[PDB]
Amino acid sequence: KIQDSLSSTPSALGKLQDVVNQNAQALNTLVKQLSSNFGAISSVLNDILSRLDPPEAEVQIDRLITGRLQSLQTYVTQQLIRAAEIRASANLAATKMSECVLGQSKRVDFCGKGYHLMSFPQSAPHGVVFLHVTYVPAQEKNFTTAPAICHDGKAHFPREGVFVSNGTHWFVTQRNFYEPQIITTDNTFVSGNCDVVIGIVNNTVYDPLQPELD
Amino acid sequence: CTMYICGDSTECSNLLLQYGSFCTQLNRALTGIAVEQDKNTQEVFAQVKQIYKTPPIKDFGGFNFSQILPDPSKPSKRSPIEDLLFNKVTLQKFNGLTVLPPLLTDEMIAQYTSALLAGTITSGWTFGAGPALQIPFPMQMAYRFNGIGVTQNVLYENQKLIANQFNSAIGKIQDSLSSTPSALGKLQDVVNQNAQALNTLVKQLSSNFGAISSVLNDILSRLDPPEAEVQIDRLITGRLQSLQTYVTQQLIRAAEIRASANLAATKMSECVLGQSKRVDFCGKGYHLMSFPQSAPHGVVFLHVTYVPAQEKNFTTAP
Amino acid sequence: ECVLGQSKRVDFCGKGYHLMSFPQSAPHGVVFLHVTYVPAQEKNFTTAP
Amino acid sequence: PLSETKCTLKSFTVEKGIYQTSNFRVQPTESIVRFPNITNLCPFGEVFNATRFASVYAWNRKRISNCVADYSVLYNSASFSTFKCYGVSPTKLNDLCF
Amino acid sequence: VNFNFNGLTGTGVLTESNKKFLPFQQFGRDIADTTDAVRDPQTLEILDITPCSFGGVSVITPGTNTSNQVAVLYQDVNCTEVNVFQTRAGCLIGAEHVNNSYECDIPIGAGICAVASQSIIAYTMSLGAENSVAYSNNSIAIPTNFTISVTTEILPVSMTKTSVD
Repeated sequence: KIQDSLSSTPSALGKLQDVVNQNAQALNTLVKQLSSNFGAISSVLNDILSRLDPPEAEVQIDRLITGRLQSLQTYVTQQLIRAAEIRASANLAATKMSECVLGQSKRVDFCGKGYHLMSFPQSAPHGVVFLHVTYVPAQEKNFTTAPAICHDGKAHFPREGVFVSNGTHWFVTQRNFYEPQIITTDNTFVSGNCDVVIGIVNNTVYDPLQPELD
Repeated sequence: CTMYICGDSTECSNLLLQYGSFCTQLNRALTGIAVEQDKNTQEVFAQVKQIYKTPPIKDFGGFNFSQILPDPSKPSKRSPIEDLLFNKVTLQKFNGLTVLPPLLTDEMIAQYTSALLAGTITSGWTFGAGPALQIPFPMQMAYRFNGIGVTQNVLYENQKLIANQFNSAIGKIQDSLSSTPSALGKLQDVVNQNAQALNTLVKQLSSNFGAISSVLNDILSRLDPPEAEVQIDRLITGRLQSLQTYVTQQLIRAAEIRASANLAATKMSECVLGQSKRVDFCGKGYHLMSFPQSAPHGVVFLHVTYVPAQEKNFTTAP
Repeated sequence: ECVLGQSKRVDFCGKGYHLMSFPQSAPHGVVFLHVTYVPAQEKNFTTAP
Repeated sequence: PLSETKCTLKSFTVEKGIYQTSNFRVQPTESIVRFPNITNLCPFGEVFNATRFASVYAWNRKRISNCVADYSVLYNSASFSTFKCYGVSPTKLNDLCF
Repeated sequence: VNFNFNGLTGTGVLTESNKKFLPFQQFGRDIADTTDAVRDPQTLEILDITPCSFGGVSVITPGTNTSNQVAVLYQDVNCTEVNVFQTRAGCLIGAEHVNNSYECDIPIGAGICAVASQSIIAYTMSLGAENSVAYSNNSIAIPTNFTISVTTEILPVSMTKTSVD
């Protein structure tokens, strides 16, 4: 689908075409400034040197030199600002490479939308294109849940995951993929008694030792 | 250009055409930073496509969120804190120097903020990753403790206390903002310096730049062209130089604003849309979560940070 | 992210797995000493899912 | 407006978007000039045709105010060999008020 | 009108103003030394000079490669100074304001965006598909299946190494 979208959708590489176009168009405007006479009798130096002796051609060539110098100053300033912007973007790209390609980053939506798995770089003309292989849940189911399980007075909390029920039986499951498991003492831990924590349910928590005991 | 340098006068407009593409250059740069403003706002706020809506009943296990959710009784559908922020920030238009309105109006910006608050409250962080997955707030905040090495039991056995502390802190936010002047100092500084730059740019028209008068109308009325050219050329040169200086400084200030907006977007993405581990990036102390709040030409976060309290010494062995 | 606490974003507090860091004042600057954990002396093994 | 956009963008293919082109300024429909009821003529004849001119040591100065002055006659009169004006153009010197 | 007030040339509109001049001064000035009020001869009334109501002109165009239909936006001007739709930014003519909401195509100003069905439409932006979430104090949503998506993120690193002597 990546190759299909890249081949079919135009302006997919707009983030690069814009900077290329800006550079080329700035250069074009810089060239076009030569055509403007900046208030003097001609915009070409050879004419004013050819048909004006130096003592009064000084003023004309001075007008041209100062105007064109100011235009070059403006062009260089624009290039410097754009180079600073590209420098910031390049530092961002380097950070993204070192945090998404060279390793896995837990920073949400810094290596693509959704939970991030890995990334693949691809060289682009004056740029880099990232392929952020990310993990996204699709289909979700509702369940009745409870922050705790009270067993023989002791509370029980999930060591990792949450408590969920399909309406009739309870289960422990991880928080990003429904994978119910019967509640045993291995994936839950006890903390105090079950009269201080609100909104909890009475239930039983299995003990794996007992089935082999008996 | 035409209005700024010359206003209603073809006489100097003709001479201004002699300076080439300066005008299209400046107008293009200003349009670029203008559209970059809208890009910043959209990139920093529109992080979720689907607008979420808070549940009709505020049964969040004791956390009094009424201070940050939009208030229907308010005519502008803004929460009390955002209304206080708007009331705390206080905000040239005659010589062609106009101001275009922002693309995202304050109402829809507040709508994004309310959607983000509802998403965080109802689904924790999953709504920033994929589909929204509703989570009751005690469990969501128990997980957010679980992300900074504090097991769930601390929260569950201290639920009433933590809820009361959070409510009290939210209230103190209003008290701090209302009683402390310049609490919005950054936004006030940026708005004030932008308006001051505009005022200086306008004031530049009160300068002769070598000409015999600072208003081109009277020199046009009292000077024969074939010698008025030099005077009006000095005036145009100076005024255009001032415009270039203004545009350049605006470009640099807009680059700074771009950096700040990218930082703001990253902060919202990492602290709002999820819990961020990088210390001292989502507020002093261990971080839990945060709330965006729309502010005039800015954004205000409420970093909810867990901070240890009175400590006991112990004799320990590795 | 490096001095006041330990970071996990790779290649932000020095090459390799990051342990901690020390700031040092420098004329118109700062010099960090990122102390990082870098493995070595590897051995091949047969492994299974 | 489409042709004006083509003109400003210096191209034919215009990208899909919004483009600012110029400023809408309704032109003036007629021209009006307002000047006071003054009708007296200041003695320009008595100054340019004084009986005796004072020497530069005691150059004579004559105030002129509260009248209407016709620089047209003196400008057209070629009796003045040199007529050099700085800061104001002699052609429309009759236009302004002082 | 193009007016000439005692040599004080200018262009604009003369209106009535509550600016009560003291009996000595003639004409008032705004910042940047421009004439804003004046008392004229033969009536001495305090006329207020205001430049004829200006306004920028913008063009929404969907692209000449697709159509020649053009929408004209006269920003910050009420529709009493020449379909026609008023906006918070100005009045945009040449488009039909609709009630349905779509994603933005061409920005216009103040939450308004614009060819569709042989005509140019101007509409309030669709901020996104509204989606409430069935919250409660004991309801959990847990996915049963996932999907892996790859997104292309594009960042410039370098520009053309230009040089000028």
